[PDB]
Amino acid sequence: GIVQQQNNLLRAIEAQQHLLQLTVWGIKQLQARILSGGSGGWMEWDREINNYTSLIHSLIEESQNQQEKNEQELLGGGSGIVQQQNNLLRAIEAQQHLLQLTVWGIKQLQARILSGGSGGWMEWDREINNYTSLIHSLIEESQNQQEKNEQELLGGSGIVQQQNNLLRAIEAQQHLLQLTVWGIKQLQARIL
Amino acid sequence: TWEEWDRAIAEYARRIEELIRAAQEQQRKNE
Repeated sequence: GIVQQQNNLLRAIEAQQHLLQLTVWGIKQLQARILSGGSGGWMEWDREINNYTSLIHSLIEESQNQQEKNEQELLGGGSGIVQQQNNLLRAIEAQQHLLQLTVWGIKQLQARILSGGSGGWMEWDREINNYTSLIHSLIEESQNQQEKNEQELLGGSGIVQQQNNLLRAIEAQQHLLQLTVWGIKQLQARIL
Repeated sequence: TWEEWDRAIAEYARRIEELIRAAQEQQRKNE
């Protein structure tokens, strides 16, 4: 069932990307109300959002292609499955960069208009720190497992373990994403 | 817009949590 599972992980990544684009929209609404110009790092933010967004689209497109290729070869192919794992990992890392950019943006806006000491903000800040550490450690573990599986291409269990790694990284990203949505709603309700 | 944003989000956030249902109950199987 690895190929099918890879499809579900790819679909989760795509839906997380849409969700991320929505949060980026919300942040831009808020930035237009709170900030003046483009200093404090905002000019760069805008460009980097766009850079990682086009990178992620491109990784999703590559992953789709590999996914179709793997599905056409099910009856024959460890290397296609290992390759797809690399694609999913790269997409997850690019999404993590985007996520860190939205976290930075929410933190800059929050500091202008609200105390960081109340209304759920202290807990928000710890949870962001915790899930950021967790996601980084899962990405590093996925990178190590990916190198091991690639080392074993020269002709099972490493593959299953990497499926678990990817899934757990996607889960932790979803939690980070639900924290960013909460942050945005608190700011929206305050200042719009 | 913010209420029909809030539609879009909870109804992707539906899709994802219930993909992550599926993926985890494949990963049951894998072990």
